[PDB]
Amino acid sequence: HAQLSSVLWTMTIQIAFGFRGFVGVFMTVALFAMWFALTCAVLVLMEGTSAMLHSLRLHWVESMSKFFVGEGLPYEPFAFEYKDMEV
Amino acid sequence: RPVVSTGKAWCCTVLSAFGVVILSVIAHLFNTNHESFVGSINDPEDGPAVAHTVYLAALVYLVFFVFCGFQVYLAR
Amino acid sequence: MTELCPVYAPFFGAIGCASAIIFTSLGAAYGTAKSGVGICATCVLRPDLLFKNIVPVIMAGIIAIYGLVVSVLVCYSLGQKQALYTGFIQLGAGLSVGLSGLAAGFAIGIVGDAGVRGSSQQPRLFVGMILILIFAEVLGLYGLIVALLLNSRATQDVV
Amino acid sequence: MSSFYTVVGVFIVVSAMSVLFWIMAPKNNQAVWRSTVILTLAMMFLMWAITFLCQLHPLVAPRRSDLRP
Amino acid sequence: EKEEAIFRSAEMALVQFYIPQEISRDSAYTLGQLGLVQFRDLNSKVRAFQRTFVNEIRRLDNVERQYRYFYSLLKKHDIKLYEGDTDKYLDGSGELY
Amino acid sequence: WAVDWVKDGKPAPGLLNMLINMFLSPGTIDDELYPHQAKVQVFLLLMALV
Amino acid sequence: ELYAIAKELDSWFQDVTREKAIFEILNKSNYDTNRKILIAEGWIPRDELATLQARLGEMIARLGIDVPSIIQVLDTNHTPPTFHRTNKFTAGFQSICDCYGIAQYREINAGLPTIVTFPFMFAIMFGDMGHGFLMTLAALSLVLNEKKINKMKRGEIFDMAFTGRYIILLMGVFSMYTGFLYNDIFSKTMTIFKSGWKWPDHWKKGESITATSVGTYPIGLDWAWHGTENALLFSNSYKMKLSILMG
Repeated sequence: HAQLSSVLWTMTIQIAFGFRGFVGVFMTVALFAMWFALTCAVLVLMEGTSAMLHSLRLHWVESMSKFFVGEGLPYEPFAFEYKDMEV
Repeated sequence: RPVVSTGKAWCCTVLSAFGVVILSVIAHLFNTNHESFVGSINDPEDGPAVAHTVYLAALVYLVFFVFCGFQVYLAR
Repeated sequence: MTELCPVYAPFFGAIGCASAIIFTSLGAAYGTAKSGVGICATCVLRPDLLFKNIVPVIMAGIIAIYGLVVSVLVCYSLGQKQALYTGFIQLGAGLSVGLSGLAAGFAIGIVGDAGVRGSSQQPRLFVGMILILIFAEVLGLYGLIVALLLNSRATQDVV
Repeated sequence: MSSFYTVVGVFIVVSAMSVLFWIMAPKNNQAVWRSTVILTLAMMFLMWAITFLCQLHPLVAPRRSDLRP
Repeated sequence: EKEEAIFRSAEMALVQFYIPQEISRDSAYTLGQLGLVQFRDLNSKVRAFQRTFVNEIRRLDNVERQYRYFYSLLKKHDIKLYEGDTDKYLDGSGELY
Repeated sequence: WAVDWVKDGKPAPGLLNMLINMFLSPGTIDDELYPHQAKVQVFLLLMALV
Repeated sequence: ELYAIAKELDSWFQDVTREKAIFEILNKSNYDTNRKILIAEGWIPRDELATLQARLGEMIARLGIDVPSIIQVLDTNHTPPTFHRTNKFTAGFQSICDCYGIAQYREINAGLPTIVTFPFMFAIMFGDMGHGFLMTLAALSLVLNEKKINKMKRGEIFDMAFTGRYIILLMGVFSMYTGFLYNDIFSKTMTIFKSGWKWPDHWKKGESITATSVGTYPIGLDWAWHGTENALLFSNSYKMKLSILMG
């Protein structure tokens, strides 16, 4: 994550650091418009999503090995509860 | 509703809001020196004062930001 | 240059590091190709079981970085003025770890793609499934352990 | 502070606060805090404990971004 | 009192019943209101067609059939439904009322 | 963090590797980490057999 | 006719459903002709061993002739079930904990450990102030607007995403914490905690100007570690050591 963030930052911000103020202002505007979208969506979403379940499974395999000596059995106490269906 | 906001107006507002805080900090680190974006053997050198361009960049963002705010504030 | 630090010894670092990365990458890809298609049946059959089914592919993922870590580790041991002895040992370690990971991916995927079916009718069958599966990435771990030893011998012994 | 005495001296505050709040806590969900907050703070302490840099062996990184700011 | 039961695990006490049938259905609200419980049914070795309630549910189900029949025609022409107003208040939080 | 071998001149182990000294070699430190290690290394290795 | 009926058919459907359900519940019981005795069994919380009898008090005063209809119990060795609750504040946490599996009676469940543990390990995955900041802002908007949005439906997966505001915020707080611990706004440093490193004032543009430990910030890891790849090696070795330690 550190390397990918750094390389994206370089190849966007430093390019934006190029000196052109007449129409290059529009160049930098478009550059940042792209960079923000990338660095949020394609740089966070899949990363974190793929990341969390790793820790989750590690917790499972490194603790439940010592905690689940077995499985219990569910209860979910019931009562009258509202439902709605339509055709 | 003066103007339709469902046309991804929230996107314009948020991006415009985020497109000025960065301008502030880059202007600061241009005028100021942190040897991280203005001072280096390879740093492009127009002097540590190019904050004019970034200061200019804010207005175009803010125009659309406020214009979309006008239509979207009715939902709060 | 000389037989101790010639012009071709740096080539070992130039290439030797890119070995394990590719073997583990291909092993993980093959493991996915095998197991992932498995969900496509049971999900429609019984969407209930959707979590227990994913463990093997993530085990393959765990293996997938065994090669990347060693590659980046040795990435500094190389240079234009290193010794060909270091290149030899680095190449040997990278090949060993990467191919071992590829074999682990083979074994884990080719068993998970069927364990997905096995557990479909028996939601609690995965008890032995995990017991069998763990061995594959454990074997990958033995595959990668000796790379550290050789690189330690590759970061202090030269010429 | 920064020395070998620093960590050993500062380990006591977390234990003191835990035992304190292990006795007193919000009545609603009385035991959830009594069970969780201790680790909630111990985690803080423990990952800070390692970033503490002092008495270091290896070399520092040479810099190559010099232009006389 | 309150037991976390998430740093531990729980246990629900079974109860023996010899309730006379004379309060069979009028007492339905007893557990219909806030029953918040589970059962271990004893009716085994005998099936719907072999048990009793099957008979009335056979007359009941027809009403649901005709209701969902109506729903199509109701939505058919131009109009909507106010939805269950009871659902907002009748199922108001958890009540004994 | 306990002790530095270059702030005060002393032999040092590798940045991370001090391992095989326990396993193949019985009760040898061979890396200058701490004196009583030479004696307690065999103990640490041995109480895991029974 | 349609106007008149519409206002009430929905209520009628609710009814039929409710009485239907209770009829099946009744159907879960036993009857006999000669002896007027009804039979059923339900498992009651250990802590509710007496309150629900007072509750049966709410179905006697006028609805049953001082009717518990039974209060004496004969118990069987059949394994009573267990239970766990999410404390109405960490639903997603415990749900994801238990969907993987369950455990036997009176055993220490691991629901609470997950809440404190998992989010920080996820956080240290990226540890960037901007990233965690934006995602926590999204989670804050979600939890603020759920006062009205909880009822409107979303995309099938978008609904589940809505269902995890607490989890998102918990991971994000640790994300900012670790990112600040690492001084990286997209791998960018802002530290003014200079503590002393050999930086000779005379440098040739290109000369490998090195340094040495002439003073350390107690936290360390400051901007000064932004240099040659020696910085990368130091950081990576330190981080792998930290991972081993925490593990």
